[PDB]
Amino acid sequence: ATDMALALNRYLCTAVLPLLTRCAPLFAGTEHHASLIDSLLHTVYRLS
Repeated sequence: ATDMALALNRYLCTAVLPLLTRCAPLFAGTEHHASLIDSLLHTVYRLS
């Protein structure tokens, strides 16, 4: 309920997620940071 959380969500969904959607094809090979990309997916699904 904090407006800090609201502003953070606004920033993420305005800048970061569109940026990662436009740079999605570069996500082809991540076998060397598989743990990192798994953490990304887990955090994104938690936000969802």
